[PDB]
Amino acid sequence: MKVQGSVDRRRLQRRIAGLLPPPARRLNISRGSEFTRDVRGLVEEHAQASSLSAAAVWRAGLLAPGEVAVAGG
Amino acid sequence: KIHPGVAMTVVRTDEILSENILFSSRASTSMFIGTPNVSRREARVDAVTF
Repeated sequence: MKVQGSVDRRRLQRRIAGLLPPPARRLNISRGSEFTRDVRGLVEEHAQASSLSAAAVWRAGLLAPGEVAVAGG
Repeated sequence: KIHPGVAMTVVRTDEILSENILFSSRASTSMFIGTPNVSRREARVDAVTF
């Protein structure tokens, strides 16, 4: 009865966790904090440039699947 | 300079600069203040508007 021909249950959570999140907008500011790394998520324009070394390119994310370079692996 | 058959009246308006005094009694208005929002939009090729 637990045939489970679909592979959906308990696998597709891991794929939806990657394919889910939208780019952030409308983040709120508190005067007490006034400057946080969560702000810097939106502040960074997240550039595409070369340091000519392999690990630095892995960091910068030029070896991106999309057209626009995405760092973070 | 002969007087015509009629007489005449003139109406004018004037504007006066005034430094003003405002008085308000204690605790007359209750204000509700919300969390401020910061949003980003319409990125130019060399700029982004917030």
